[PDB]
Amino acid sequence: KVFGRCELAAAMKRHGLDNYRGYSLGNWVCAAKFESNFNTQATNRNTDGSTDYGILQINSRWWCNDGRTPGSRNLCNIPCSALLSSDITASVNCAKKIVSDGNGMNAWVAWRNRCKGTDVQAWIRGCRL
Ligand SMILES: [Cl-]
Ligand code: NA
Repeated sequence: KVFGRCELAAAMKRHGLDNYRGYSLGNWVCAAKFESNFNTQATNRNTDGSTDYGILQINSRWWCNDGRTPGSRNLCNIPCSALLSSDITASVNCAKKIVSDGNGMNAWVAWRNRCKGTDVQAWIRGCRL
């Protein structure tokens, strides 16, 4: 599913992301934009052989099991395929564990490089939340 901006804001807000560990909804929408372009089916192979999955490009190195990341944990206790669903519960519940791990949203390289310190509220402008 390729989500609309405001649709994904609504979904993330309903799944408790809004101000989750102090991160405003627009931070999350900004991260999803540059990670996946709002596409739940996005996958990207990392040089190390891990893969990033779904709207927030959650990495098989740590967070989900894809059966082909040697030496990897599944800290979210899910198959990585669950992170490509139209329904973002699995992605959102895993992102909560991630952002609580103590680097906050720095865990998302695209959030650190492209969203951090920017007017992120522009990502939720004109959305009925
Ligand atoms: Cl933080
Ligand atoms: Na894994």
